Amino acid sequence: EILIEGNRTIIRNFRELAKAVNRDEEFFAKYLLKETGSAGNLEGGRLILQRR
Repeated sequence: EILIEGNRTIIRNFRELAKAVNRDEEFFAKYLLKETGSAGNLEGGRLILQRR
């Protein structure tokens, strides 16, 4: 599910992500970041959050 290396973590949240895509999947992963604050990454199928 969630994996962290160095300072960036990728999450295989594709399920939600799929729904998200219809509503801007890209945008969603950003959300994860929004929630945290540090930095975020979005991929068409997986959501990634980058901690502080």
